[PDB]
Amino acid sequence: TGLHFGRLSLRSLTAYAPNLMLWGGASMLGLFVFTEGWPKFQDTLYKKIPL
Amino acid sequence: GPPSGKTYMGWWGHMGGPKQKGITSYAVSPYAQKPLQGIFHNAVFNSFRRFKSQFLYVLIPAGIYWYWWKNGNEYNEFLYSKAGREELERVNV
Amino acid sequence: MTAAEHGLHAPAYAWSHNGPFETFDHASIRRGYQVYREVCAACHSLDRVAWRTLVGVSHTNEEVRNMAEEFEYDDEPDEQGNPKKRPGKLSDYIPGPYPNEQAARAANQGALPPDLSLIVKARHGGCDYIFSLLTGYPDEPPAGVALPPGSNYNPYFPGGSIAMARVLFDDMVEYEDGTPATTSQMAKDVTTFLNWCAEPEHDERKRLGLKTVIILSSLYLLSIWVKKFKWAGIKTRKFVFNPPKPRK
Amino acid sequence: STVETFISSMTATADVLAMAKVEVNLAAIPLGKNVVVKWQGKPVFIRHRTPHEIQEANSVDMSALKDPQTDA
Amino acid sequence: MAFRKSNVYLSLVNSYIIDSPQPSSINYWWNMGSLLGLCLVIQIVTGIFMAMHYSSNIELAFSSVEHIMRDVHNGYILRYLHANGASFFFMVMFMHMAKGLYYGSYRSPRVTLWNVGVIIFILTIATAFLGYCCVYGQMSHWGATVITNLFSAIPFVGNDIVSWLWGGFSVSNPTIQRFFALHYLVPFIIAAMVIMHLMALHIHGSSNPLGITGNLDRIPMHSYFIFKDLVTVFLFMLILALFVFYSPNTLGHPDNYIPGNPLVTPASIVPEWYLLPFYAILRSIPDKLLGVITMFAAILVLLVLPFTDRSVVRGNTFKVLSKFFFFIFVFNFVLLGQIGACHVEVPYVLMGQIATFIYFAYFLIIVPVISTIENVLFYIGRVNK
Amino acid sequence: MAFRKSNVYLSLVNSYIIDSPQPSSINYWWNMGSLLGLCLVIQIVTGIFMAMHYSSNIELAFSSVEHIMRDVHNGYILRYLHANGASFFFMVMFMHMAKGLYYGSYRSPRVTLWNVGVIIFILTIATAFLGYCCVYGQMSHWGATVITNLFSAIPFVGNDIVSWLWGGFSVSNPTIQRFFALHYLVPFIIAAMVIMHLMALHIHGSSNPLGITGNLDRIPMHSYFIFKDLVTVFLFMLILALFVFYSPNTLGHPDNYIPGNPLVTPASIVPEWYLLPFYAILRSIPDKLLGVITMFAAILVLLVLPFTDRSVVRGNTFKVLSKFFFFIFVFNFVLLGQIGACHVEVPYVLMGQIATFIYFAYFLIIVPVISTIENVLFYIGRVNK
Amino acid sequence: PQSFTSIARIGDYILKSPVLSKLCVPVANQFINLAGYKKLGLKFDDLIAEENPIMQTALRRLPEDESYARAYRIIRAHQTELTHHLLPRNEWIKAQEDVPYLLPYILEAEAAAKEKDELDNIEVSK
Ligand SMILES: CCCCCCCCCCC(=O)OC[C@H](COP(=O)(O)OC[C@H](O)COP(=O)(O)OC[C@@H](COC(=O)CC)OC(=O)CCC)OC(=O)CCCCCCCC
Ligand SMILES: CCCCCCCCCCCCCCCCCC(=O)OC[C@H](COP(=O)(O)OCCN)OC(=O)CCCCCCCCCCCCC
Ligand SMILES: CCCCCCCCCCCCCCCCCC(=O)OC[C@H](COP(=O)(O)OCCN)OC(=O)CCCCCCCCCCCCC
Ligand code: HEC
Ligand code: HEC
Ligand code: HEC
Ligand code: HEC
Ligand code: HEC
Ligand SMILES: COc1c(O)c(C)c(C/C=C(\C)CC/C=C(\C)CC/C=C(/C)CC/C=C(\C)CC/C=C(\C)CCC=C(C)C)c(O)c1OC
Ligand SMILES: COc1c(O)c(C)c(C/C=C(\C)CC/C=C(\C)CC/C=C(\C)CC/C=C(\C)CC/C=C(/C)CCC=C(C)C)c(O)c1OC
Ligand SMILES: CCCCCCCCCCCCCCC(=O)O[C@H](COC(=O)CCCCCCCCCCCC)COP(=O)(O)O
Ligand SMILES: CCCCCCCCCCCCCCC(=O)O[C@H](COC(=O)CCCCCCCCCCCC)COP(=O)(O)O
Ligand SMILES: CCCCCCCCCCCCCCCCCC(=O)O[C@H](COC(=O)CCCCCC)COP(=O)(O)OCCN
Ligand SMILES: CCCCCCCCCCCCCCCCCC(=O)O[C@H](COC(=O)CCCCCC)COP(=O)(O)OCCN
Repeated sequence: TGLHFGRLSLRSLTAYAPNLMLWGGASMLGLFVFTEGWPKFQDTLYKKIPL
Repeated sequence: GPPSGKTYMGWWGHMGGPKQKGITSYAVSPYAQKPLQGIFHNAVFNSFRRFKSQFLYVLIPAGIYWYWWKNGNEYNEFLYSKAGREELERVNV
Repeated sequence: MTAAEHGLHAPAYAWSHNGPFETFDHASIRRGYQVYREVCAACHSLDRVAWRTLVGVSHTNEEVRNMAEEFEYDDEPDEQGNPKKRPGKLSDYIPGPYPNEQAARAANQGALPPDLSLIVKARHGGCDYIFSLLTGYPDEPPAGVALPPGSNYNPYFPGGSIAMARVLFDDMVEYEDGTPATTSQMAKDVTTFLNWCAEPEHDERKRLGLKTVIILSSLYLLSIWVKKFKWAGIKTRKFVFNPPKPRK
Repeated sequence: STVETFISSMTATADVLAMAKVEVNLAAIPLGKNVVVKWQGKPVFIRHRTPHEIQEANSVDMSALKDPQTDA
Repeated sequence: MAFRKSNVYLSLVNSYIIDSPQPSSINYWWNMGSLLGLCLVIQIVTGIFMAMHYSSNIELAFSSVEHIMRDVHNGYILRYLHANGASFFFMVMFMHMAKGLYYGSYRSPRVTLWNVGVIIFILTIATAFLGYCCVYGQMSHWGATVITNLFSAIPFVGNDIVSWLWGGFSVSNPTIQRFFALHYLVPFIIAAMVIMHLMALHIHGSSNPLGITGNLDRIPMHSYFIFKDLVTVFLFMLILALFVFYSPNTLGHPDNYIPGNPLVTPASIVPEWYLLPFYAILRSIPDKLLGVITMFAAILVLLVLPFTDRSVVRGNTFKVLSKFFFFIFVFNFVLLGQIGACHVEVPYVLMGQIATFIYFAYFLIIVPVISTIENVLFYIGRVNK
Repeated sequence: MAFRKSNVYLSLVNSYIIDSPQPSSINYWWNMGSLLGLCLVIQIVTGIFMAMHYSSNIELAFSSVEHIMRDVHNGYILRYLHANGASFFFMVMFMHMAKGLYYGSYRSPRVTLWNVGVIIFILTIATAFLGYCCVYGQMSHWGATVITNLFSAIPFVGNDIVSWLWGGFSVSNPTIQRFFALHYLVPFIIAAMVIMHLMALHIHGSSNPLGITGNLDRIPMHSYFIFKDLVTVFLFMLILALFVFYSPNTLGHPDNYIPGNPLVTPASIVPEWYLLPFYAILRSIPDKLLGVITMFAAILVLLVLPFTDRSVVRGNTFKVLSKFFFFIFVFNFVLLGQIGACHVEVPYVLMGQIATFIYFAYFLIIVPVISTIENVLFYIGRVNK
Repeated sequence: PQSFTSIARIGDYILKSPVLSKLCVPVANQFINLAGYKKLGLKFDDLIAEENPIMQTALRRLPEDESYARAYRIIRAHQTELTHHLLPRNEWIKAQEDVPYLLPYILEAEAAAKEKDELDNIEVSK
């Protein structure tokens, strides 16, 4: 009847982690905004139809 | 202004130490006090006490690292001389 | 590195301007300028030393003016835009013998002679290094050293092979004051002159250092007294403790 | 757009991109001459080689090289 | 109430330098903070009065520095105070951080104070490096080249970051101009971080050399620690006046009086004297990327310090083994500086690697293990069973 | 409590821009302060990124400004934002000081706030003048010459003060270099004075456009005045974007694109547009010393303002004659600017003298007399006997 | 950050073993009298840092007379460290007076906080 804790709970960690993956996704969308115009990233950044 | 969190130092009056009772202070004005009466005999014997209790913790690391630096520097100026050039050849390759 | 690439250690010569109170020997600076002008100035620029700094240091006013008027500098052009020259004045700088870098490397077998305005402050050892460099050429290199042709040996240069020639020989210049001008005398004079050229503030720096060290030592001892004074109420403070009545 | 403006203002300017390339003449350098130039803030050694130096270059065994590489 | 308490502006002057309750047992090692403040004011005032005569073009930098040292009245005083005071600024800052490590001022509740201190340390290293590159001597040019190529080690992005830093293709006129602008700018960020540092200090007060509370016997700031700081201010000005007026070019490197030549590399490229342990840490790693990561980790490992000190008493005052290994660490840091000043030669590579390992082992292995052993030794020394 | 209240750093952010109790009746004229803060950040950031490409020699200043406008990527954006934003900085500051005079924010208990505001105004005029002389155009050189000869008017000392300012015998290379150093320096003093200004504001809170207390109905800073300031921030950026991108050189003087020539005097030497009322005040006095004293007294007469407003109600909102004479004063200040832009010709000398007299009479005679008459009129309008 | 239950467990494992006690109790009290907190007139429970809420709790727990004695020992330690001297040999804390007086208050606050954290993170017996 214990738990794996370090003041943060393992239940709490699995409760927040399906949102933390979306936080990583929105941060990658933020980098994809702020890093165009940089011609090194444009080897990857224009592929489908921004060209 | 807003309130702030609990600190561990208050101010003059509510400093936050434990309550104290029956502990009396005694101090004399420095105008009736002779300053630097305790420089002679003090800077000899108290300074030797402060050196004796406290030097060896500084002197052993200084000794270790100075001996290690001196042995390394001596081995450097050995193997970049004419005598140890074949040893420089075998340890540089 | 070995000792050959590092160069031999220049020893501790007892200069007349070492020590925290001794200044330059200005007669030695005057003779060092004479040896500079008659030996070094064929091949070394002195680009950062104006003429006005020698007035009152190693020469008088008219001496510097009549030494500067022997040279030609670029005047502003005339009323038809033609470039013209003018004799020098006190506000100009000491000109180099070479108009650009490529003429220097052409006239000195590729090696560029460094400007000597800061050369005693840009070498480790300093004065001792310059003096041992000048008076350090052997008559013949040690056995087993293959010099590249056109280069010379002295052990004080880092690597051993220098592209300078031994240019201090016995009595190649005459001194104005009649001092016997041997090689070591001329080398000591030019090293003192180059110390002046790198550090023209040296005299005033040491006397303002004397004033500042005296005033700050006096302030430090006075402040030790005032700290021991205003803390005397706190060093001698005493505490006695009779433990209180436990009924309360 | 503001971050692009204030960061791309610190990149290489127009005139330092102008001097990015040098256009040295092949017909002006002689055979037995080395040319040392300051290009792109760096030294560059230029040499017109002879075919015997080519034969000397491409016929040294690779085991005499700590980083072996052919001439072409 | 009094006017120093009721006024809005003088209440800060009051609550910081007049009626601040200080612990009455602090020795002269609690004076390096005031000394760093004085030395920062020295650096800023000499920087302004010397940057009124400085032209930051690459063809006019070294000539303008020599114009300061020759033509400007008392300009040699300004430059010599400025460079030697930067050396004393790092020496007093090293002594201040050693006071922090020794007496346990990093521990709770002063973790914010320690982190703002590490931020000030990084910004000061940046300021000193930029100002040393503003001289544009031989060492200035080639040190700027080596540090920015270290920034080119970053994978997939780094070359464009370095072409952004240089403003070109090598260390050229835009590089020196932007280093002068940044070097004028970053000390005011250091002043703002110092004010934030004083706030994070003032919310809990200073420590004391015993590691117990100091809430019982407080004495004010005014006249007591004012005149104690005045004592060390006059001693600091005395030693600075010695190394400015009698031997100014001792701490510097003589190659910095050669003008900046991109074609001639020096025989030994070495930074100025205080960045040498970090340069040795970076040179000890046989990789560029891991070298840069290890050089920045050698400062972030000061941030991981309050979480590894498992000693239940504050500070190394009353502990034997922690005090001994502290002086092992200090003389190891000096040995890092002296390894970095040497060449890449046998056996200095192996000693640089061992010295870097003992640095990181002190911050990560030695402190928690020795603190745990010292705790258990304090317990079983006095508890009988 | 909350983390924004218990943290040391975030408590200032809280008590200044999150939970600051603002009066809930303040209109958009209480937004110029946030607008001045934004425009100061604009000036500083463009100044840094444009001073990475600026060389401050007298032979290389104008060429480096044109190097910024031609060779630097987006450099025309930087210079045009910088100059036109300095113009908008003075326009928003003039509107802010007019908000101060109108609603009576200078009165007690806000005299410290008003005095720190006048200090910020003097430092900003100094910064704009130094940065305008850093361009070294025709107007820059000759304006620097005229202002420093005005400093030579000081008796028995002034010529040596001016040879100290110039660093020579006329406006030359040391003058432009020290103007660039001082011009880099003084905006950080302005930032420190702005922080002191915010402290002196925060100890009593803002006023309101009614002149009564606002302690009854307070609403927080956050989301309310945050989004109201965001509205005027976007309007300010819109108008700044118009005057930068579509008509950049309107507010400037076209003679400033002629390089600085000490031999050719211009046909009409005029400062940039906002210093023209002060230039007209100084030009209206037929004496050099009294002219300089009158020009500085035209700013110190703002300090003598809270001691002459004898109106017992705060602010000109509910008073007729004070509101009318306030707009007399505002259009008089505009007429001072337009007199100063003209030549020394009949009848502009006589109109400049009358306009200077109406300026000082508003600050010294009109306000106390009209406030006394308005007090007695308010009393006898409602009290019957 | 040692969590006094843990140091008490290790120390009791050392003390209850005869070999480990016979080996490292002379090392222990040699470490104690080389530490030199006795010579300033302090006890070791006067030396534990008290700027965390569990030790602050254990100082509220403490009786009055021991609190006044602890306050006097702290003030005499600050005064003796200020004068850069030591207390005379008659005023040093002896070996018998160095009693772990605050240890049980600290340990019961440790057990209380540990039990609160465990019960704050329990599962349910399904
Ligand atoms: C290198 C460039 C740095 C530039 C910084 C300039 C300031 C240097 C600071 C050095 C320092 O702060 O060390 C402090 C160290 C510890 O102090 P403490 O409180 O434990 O001693 C109490 C004192 O007896 C009270 O005595 P009192 O307070 O009455 O006077 C103290 C002394 C002032 O001296 C100093 O401040 C340090 C030299 O007055 C004199 O009598 C001087 C007689 C000529 O003082 C000592 O007692 C020495 C112990 C060994 C430290 C060696 C340092 C090597 C790095
Ligand atoms: C990247 C992170 C930065 C890390 C910085 C690395 C260290 C930088 C070096 C700066 C030198 C600072 C030395 C350490 C400063 C703290 C020392 C100290 O606190 O002094 C007090 C110490 C013990 O005194 P107590 O406080 O314990 O006395 C209580 C009485 N019962 O008293 C002593 O034990 C003697 C103190 C003597 C100091 C010796 C200094 C040696 C300096 C190096 C010399 C190099 C040449 C070999
Ligand atoms: C050295 C000292 C510096 C001194 C600077 C002197 C002024 C410099 C020029 C700055 C112009 C800014 C003027 C702003 C006037 C203050 C703001 C103001 O008073 O507006 C409110 C006013 C009355 O509003 P109430 O608060 O009385 O509302 C009552 C509700 N029952 O509403 C009104 O009465 C109408 C507001 C109309 C504003 C028009 C702005 C005019 C600008 C003149 C430019 C001229 C160009 C030709
Ligand atoms: C203008 C303001 C200015 C400020 C503020 C300033 N400096 Fe400098 N500093 C300069 C200038 C200009 C130079 C180059 C001229 C010189 O080196 O004499 C310089 C050079 C230096 C140098 C190289 C000195 C030399 O000649 O080798 C160092 C090191 C240095 N600064 C460190 C610092 C530190 C550390 C600080 C503050 C924390 C600081 N500077 C603040 C202007 C400033
Ligand atoms: C480096 C920091 C820097 C700061 C901070 C700064 N400026 Fe400037 N400013 C410059 C430079 C560089 C110039 C000259 C280049 C130019 O004019 O484009 C300049 C020029 C100016 C000019 C003349 C513009 C022109 O081209 O006619 C004005 C007006 C001005 N500044 C006002 C201000 C004001 C007002 C502030 C802040 C309160 C300010 N500056 C802050 C760097 C700065
Ligand atoms: C023959 C022409 C010539 C003359 C005459 C000459 N020099 Fe040199 N000197 C050189 C050259 C070439 C170098 C460059 C050496 C090198 O780069 O390897 C040089 C370098 C030096 C150096 C720097 C050496 C180093 O390793 O850094 C010093 C110092 C020096 N000369 C002093 C003098 C002095 C003093 C005189 C006047 C007595 C003088 N020289 C006259 C050709 C000359
Ligand atoms: C990396 C560590 C560190 C650096 C670097 C640092 N500080 Fe501190 N500072 C501290 C710590 C920790 C304290 C409190 C230590 C204590 O009281 O036990 C402190 C305290 C102070 C104090 C209070 C007096 C004192 O000595 O405790 C002042 C003032 C101060 N710092 C100013 C500065 C200034 C100015 C700088 C440089 C600009 C600086 N500090 C750099 C960590 C640092
Ligand atoms: C000399 C007049 C004056 C000047 C100049 C001035 N201020 Fe103010 N400022 C005031 C007054 C008066 C208030 C109080 C408003 C009131 O009456 O309630 C104020 C209030 C403010 C406020 C609070 C918001 C507001 O609108 O009241 C800010 C923010 C502010 N000032 C910023 C600045 C900044 C930023 C500057 C320039 C950098 C500046 N001020 C210059 C007089 C001035
Ligand atoms: C009365 O109610 C209030 C109120 O209480 C407050 C507080 C405000 C808010 C006040 C302000 C926001 C003004 C604050 C202004 C300052 C604090 C000035 C600080 C300005 C700065 C520019 C800070 C300095 C920072 C820098 C110089 C950093 C720039 C560095 C750069 C760009 C480095 C670039 C280099 C590289 C390599 C990236 C109000 O607007 C307000 O009315 C609603
Ligand atoms: C813990 O208790 C404390 C404590 O609370 C404090 C505050 C201090 C004091 C610490 C400091 C003061 C450090 C803080 C340092 C700063 C905030 C730096 C401030 C410096 C500047 C902002 C730069 C100075 C700028 C000027 C003087 C502007 C004027 C300069 C020039 C060049 C103008 C000249 C131009 C002309 C035309 C004459 C302590 O020492 C201390 O321990 C006792
Ligand atoms: C921002 C720069 C920070 C630098 C840190 C400096 C820390 C020490 C500051 C010393 C200030 C001394 C004021 C004492 C005082 O006013 O006491 C006044 C009067 O004391 C004095 O007159 C002292 C004599 C004059 C000493 C002048 C020292 C100037 C040198 C300063 C060098 C550093 C700037 C109050 O003294 P009282 O309360 O005991 O009566
Ligand atoms: C130091 C420089 C001072 C400049 C003065 C600027 C004054 C206005 C600042 C506006 C900040 C807006 C934050 C509001 C917020 O976070 O609310 C947050 C969320 O609101 C938002 O998401 C706003 C949408 C995004 C707006 C972004 C605006 C950026 C443009 C700023 C341009 C000026 C820098 C809290 O909102 P809530 O409490 O109502 O839930
Ligand atoms: C680098 C600083 C960064 C920010 C930190 C802020 C700390 C600033 C420390 C400044 C200490 C010295 C300031 C002394 C000023 C005290 C005079 C005073 O408060 O009198 C004030 C008036 O102040 C002024 O008019 C001019 C103040 C300009 C200050 C510019 C330096 C009297 O006002 P009073 O408090 O009695 O309120 C009554 C309301 N009628
Ligand atoms: C002249 C004044 C100039 C302006 C200075 C005053 C305004 C400063 C505003 C700063 C706003 C941003 C600061 C927010 C950061 C809050 C994080 C924090 O406080 O956590 C701190 C730790 O902070 C750090 O480690 C480094 C912070 C450096 C900040 C560098 C900008 C922990 O704080 P605390 O002790 O309350 O946490 C207990 C855990 N429950």
